[PDB]
Amino acid sequence: PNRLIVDEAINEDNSVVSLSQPKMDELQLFRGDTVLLKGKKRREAVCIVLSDDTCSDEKIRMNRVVRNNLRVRLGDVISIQPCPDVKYGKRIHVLPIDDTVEGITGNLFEVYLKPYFLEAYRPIRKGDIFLVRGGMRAVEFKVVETDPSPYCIVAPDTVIHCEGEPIKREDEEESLNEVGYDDIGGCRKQLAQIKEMVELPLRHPALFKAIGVKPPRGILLYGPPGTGKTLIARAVANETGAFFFLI
Amino acid sequence: PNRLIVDEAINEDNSVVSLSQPKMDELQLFRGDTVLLKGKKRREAVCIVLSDDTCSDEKIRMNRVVRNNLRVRLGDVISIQPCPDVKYGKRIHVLPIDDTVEGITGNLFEVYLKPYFLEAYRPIRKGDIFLVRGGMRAVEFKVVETDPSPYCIVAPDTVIHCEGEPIKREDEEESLNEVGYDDIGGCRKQLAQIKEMVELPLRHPALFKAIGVKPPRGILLYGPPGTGKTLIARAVANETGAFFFLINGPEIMSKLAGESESNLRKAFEEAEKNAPAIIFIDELDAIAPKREKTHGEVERRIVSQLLTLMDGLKQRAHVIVMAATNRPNSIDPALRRFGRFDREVDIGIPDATGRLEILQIHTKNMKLADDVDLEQVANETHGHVGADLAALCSEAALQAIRKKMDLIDLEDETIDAEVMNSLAVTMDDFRWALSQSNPSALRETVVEVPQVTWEDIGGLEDVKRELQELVQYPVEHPDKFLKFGMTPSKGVLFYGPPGCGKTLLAKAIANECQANFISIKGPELLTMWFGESEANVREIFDKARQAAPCVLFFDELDSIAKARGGNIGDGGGAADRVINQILTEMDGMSTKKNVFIIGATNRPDIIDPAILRPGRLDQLIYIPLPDEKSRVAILKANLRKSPVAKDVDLEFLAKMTNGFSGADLTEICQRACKLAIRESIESEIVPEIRRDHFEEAMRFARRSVSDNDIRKYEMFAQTLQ
Amino acid sequence: TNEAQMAAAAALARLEQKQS
Amino acid sequence: TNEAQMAAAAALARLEQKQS
Ligand SMILES: Nc1ncnc2c1ncn2[C@@H]1O[C@H](COP(=O)(O)OP(=O)(O)O)[C@@H](O)[C@H]1O
Ligand SMILES: Nc1ncnc2c1ncn2[C@@H]1O[C@H](COP(=O)(O)OP(=O)(O)O)[C@@H](O)[C@H]1O
Ligand SMILES: Nc1ncnc2c1ncn2[C@@H]1O[C@H](COP(=O)(O)OP(=O)(O)O)[C@@H](O)[C@H]1O
Repeated sequence: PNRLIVDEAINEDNSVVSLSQPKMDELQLFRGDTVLLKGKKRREAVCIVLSDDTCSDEKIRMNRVVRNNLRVRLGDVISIQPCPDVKYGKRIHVLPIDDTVEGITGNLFEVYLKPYFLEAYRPIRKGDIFLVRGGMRAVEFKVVETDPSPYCIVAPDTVIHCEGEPIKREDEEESLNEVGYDDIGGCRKQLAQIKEMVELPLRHPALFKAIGVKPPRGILLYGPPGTGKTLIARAVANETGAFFFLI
Repeated sequence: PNRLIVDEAINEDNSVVSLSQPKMDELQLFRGDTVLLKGKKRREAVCIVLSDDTCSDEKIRMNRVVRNNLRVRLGDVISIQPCPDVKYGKRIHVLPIDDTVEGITGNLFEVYLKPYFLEAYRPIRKGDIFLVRGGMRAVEFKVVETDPSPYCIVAPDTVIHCEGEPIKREDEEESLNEVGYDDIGGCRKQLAQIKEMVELPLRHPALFKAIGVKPPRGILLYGPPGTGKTLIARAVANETGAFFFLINGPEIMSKLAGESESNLRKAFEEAEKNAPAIIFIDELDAIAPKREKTHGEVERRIVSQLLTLMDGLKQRAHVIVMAATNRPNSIDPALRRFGRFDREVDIGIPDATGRLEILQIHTKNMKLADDVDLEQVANETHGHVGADLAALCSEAALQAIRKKMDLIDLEDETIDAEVMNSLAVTMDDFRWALSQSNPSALRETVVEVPQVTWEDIGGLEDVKRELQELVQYPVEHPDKFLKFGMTPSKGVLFYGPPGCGKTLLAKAIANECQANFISIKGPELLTMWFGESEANVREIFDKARQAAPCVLFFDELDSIAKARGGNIGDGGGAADRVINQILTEMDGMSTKKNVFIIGATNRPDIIDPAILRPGRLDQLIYIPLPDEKSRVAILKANLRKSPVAKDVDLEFLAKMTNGFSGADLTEICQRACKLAIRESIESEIVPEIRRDHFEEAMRFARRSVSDNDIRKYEMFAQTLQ
Repeated sequence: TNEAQMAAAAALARLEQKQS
Repeated sequence: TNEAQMAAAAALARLEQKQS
C-alpha cells in the first residue's frame, strides 16, 4: 500500500518531494504536509510534499539527496505515509564529511548551515545527508545528534551546533558530488533513449536471463567532442550501480 | 513397400504429417486417420495424416519434432502404416527437459501442457519429444509414463501429471531449439540450391568416392550482413549431421604471425578427422581480401595458406568449406578459380513475402494481440534484413514487457511463467520498434519479384499480349525458335508520353513470369555519368545474371541526353559514357541466362540509335495516352483499394479527362482521397469518398501531356512504320 | 475408428486455423 | 498540524521562487 515508483525530480530542493494531486487525496494529506518515505535497509526520510503539473500519478519525484538517504535508486519502489504530528526541535548537531571539506576553513555555520537551516522549516532526521552549495564548493553534511527523535522540523529558534572532527564517509554511501543524471543539461532526449536501453537489463538482470529476448549489448554514442558522451556513460553507471570500467 | 522419402513440412503441427491423396488410397487410410511411422534404431512415432495440394506423391512431409522422434533426417526413407485401433488414454506423465526449463518457474501444466493437450486429441507415444511455445520461451517435454501402451490419443478427460526432476538430455538427442531449415524465412530459392549441392555428398559419401564425378568442395555465400549467411551454414550442418567448424576473420586475424596460419591449418585438420564436415569461414574478406588491397606479410601469408588448404580438399574427402562475404569481388580472385570456391550463391535481401516469414519465425514464442498485423509490418520494413527484423521483434517484446513489469513489481531470480504467458504484444509496440529500428541495407539494390499484376494496368491489351510473346515464348517453347532458325529478341524499348504505364508493363511481365525485377532509374544513370563511374554498369548487368531469371528495366533512358542539353545538346554526339557500357554488356549477354532487358524513354528522338540495333533493344512498343475505355479501367485500378462511394461516376470522369495520362488520372484519385481525409479528420474535431470529392479534385487536375508532345511521339512512331 | 475420427477433426481444425 | 503548516508555507514559497 502507498508504494510508488521513484522518479527524477525537477525541484532540486532537498526538503521537497513532488506528488501528483490525485495521490494527495488517496493519502489524505494536504499540500505542503510532512510525510515519511520508507526505503531500504530499514531506513527512512522525512520531507514536504508539494504538487505540480508534471509528476506522473503513480510516481514520486525526489532528488539524489533523498534517494541516497533512502538507499534507493531510480526505478525502485518506496512507501509514502503522512506524519501530521511532526514538531520542530531546539538543538541540531551537524558535522561535515571528511571527504568534502578540504582546503577550506572558516565558520561553517555562517557560510553554509545558517542560510540552509534558518527559517527554512526543513524536516530533518538523524542520519540524514544533505548538500549545501556556496563559495564555489559543494559541501555535504551529516546530522548526528538532535534533542527530539527521530526527526523534527527546523524552527527559526533552533540552534545549530558543529563541533568535532569531520565524519569519515561510509563505504556504502556514495558522495553527492559524483556524476548523476542531474549533471547533464541538454540532450535530454538522448539520455532518456539510452536509459530505456540500459537500465532494464542492469537493474533487473533476472528478467533477461529468464526470457528469450536478448538485451542490447553495445551502444555507440557519437557527436563532437565535449558534448557529454562520457558524462552520460558515467551518469548511467552511477545511477544504476553497475560497475564502470573506463577504456 | 509403403516406404516414403522424408521431406520438409509446411504445417508445423507436431502431431500431423501430410500425405498426398494417392498415397491415402494405396495405404487404405482416410483423411485424418492415425498412422505409425517406422524410423531408425527400432523407433516409431504416431501422428495424424492430413491431405493437401502441395505434398509430392512419393514423399511424406513432417516437421523437425517428428523426425527427431524417429531419429531420421531429411532425405531418409521411413515406412507408413495405419493403426485404426488406437484408443484414448486416461493418464499421461510428462516432464520437462533440464536443458530447456531454466530461469523460469510456475505451473507448467496451466501454461504449456494444458493448451497443448486439452481437446487437441494428439496421438502420444511413450518416449516422444514435443515442443510447446509460449511466454517467449520454447520449452520441450518428454513423455515418460502412460497407462495405455505403447501409444494413445489424448481425450478431454485425460489427466496430465508432472512430478519429478527435469530429464537430462540424451547425448544422441539434439535439442529442438537448434538451428534448422524451419528457422530460415526468405531466400528459399538459395537454400534449395545449396541443399542440392551439399546434402548429397554429405549424406551419401559412398556415392562420390565410388564414381568419377567430383563433388563441390567450396561454396561462397554473399550478400549484406544480417541476411542469414551463417544461419544457412548452421542449418545445413545441423540438418545433415555434418560436423560444423566455425571460422571467422576476427578470430584468425587477432592472432600473431605464426599463430593465425597455424590455427587456420588446424581447422582443416579437425574437419577431416570428423568428416563429413563443413567449415564455415565468416567475414572472408577479413582473412583473404583482394590482393591489391593488402601488402602486409601476415595478410599475404594467410591468403597463400588458405589457398593451399582449399587445394588440399582433393585429399580431405567429404569436407566442404563454405564462406561468407559481402561482395564476390572483395576477396582474392584466386579463391574463386576452378576448385576452391568455384560455387557461389547470392543470398540477397528478403522481399516483402520473405520479411513476413522472418517476422513470423522470430515471433513463434511471442504472444501477439489480435491487432498485430505482421504482413503490414513486412510491407513497411523496406530495406531491412533478417537481422533487423529480429531486432525489431526483440524491441517490440521489450516495450510490451516494460509496460507490465513496472505494474506487477515482482522481483526474484526466476520469472513467473504465467506472467509472461499472459503478456500480449500489441501493434503499437511493433510500430514503436519500427520507429526505433534502423535498416542496415537501406541503400542496397532491391531485387525482387514485383507485386504488380496485369489487373493493375488499365488498357494496353495488345501490349500485354506482345510482351508475353517477347518474354515467355523463348523459354516456354524453345524448340520452335530452333526449328525456324529464329533469334529471340534480347529486349524492348518503351516510348511514349510520361505517366502511361511504361514501368508497370515491365513489372507486370516480370511478375507473371515470376522473375526478379531490377529497377534502374534516371538518377542512377545520371550519377554514373556525372561521377565518371560508368564502370558500375557492369555490376548492374552482372547482378541481372546473378538474379536470373530476371527483367532489367532501364527507366529514363534519355536522362543523360537531356542532361547534355536535350533539344539542342552539346558539342558531341548521341553516344555517352554510360550508354556505351550498357551496349557493351548487352552484346556480351546470352539469351541462355534468361535475362530480358527493357528500356523506357519519354524522348525517343534523342536515344542513341545504337541501342536499337539487332542484338540490343531492337523491339519498340508505343505506349499511347489511354483512350476512353482504358481511362475507365485506369480509374478503377487506381481506386481498387479506395472506399469509393457508389455515387462516383467513373465513366463520366473518363469522358471529361480526354487528354489526361494515367498519372494524371491518379492525381485525381489521390486528390479526391485527400479531400475525403480532410473532411473525415475535421468531423472528429467521411465513411466513403463522395462524388463531391472527385468533383472538387477536377477543379485542379490538368493534363500533363500537351498536343505538341503527342505529335512528337506520333511522328517517331510513323518513322518506325 | 471413433478415437481416430476425433483426432481427425482436431487436426483438420488446426490446419485450417494456420492456412487462414 | 501547525508545525507542518509552517513547513508547508516555506516549501511552497521556495518552489514559487525557483519556478518564476
Ligand atoms: N550536456 C552536458 N551537460 C552538462 N555538462 C556537460 C554536458 N556536455 C558536456 N559537459 C561537460 O563538459 C565536459 C565534457 O568532458 P567529457 O565528458 O570528458 O567529454 P569527452 O568524452 O569528449 O572527453 C565535462 O566537464 C562535462 O561536465
Ligand atoms: N532469412 C532469415 N530468416 C530468419 N532469420 C534470419 C534470416 N536472416 C537473418 N536472420 C537472423 O538474423 C541474424 C543473422 O545473424 P548471423 O547469421 O550471425 O549473420 P552474420 O553472418 O552477418 O553475422 C540471426 O539472428 C538470424 O536468426
Ligand atoms: N495504364 C495504366 N493503368 C493504371 N495506372 C496507370 C497507367 N498508366 C499510368 N498509371 C499511373 O501512373 C503512375 C505512373 O506510372 P509509371 O508507369 O510509373 O510512369 P513512368 O513509366 O512514366 O515512370 C502509376 O503509379 C500508375 O498509378
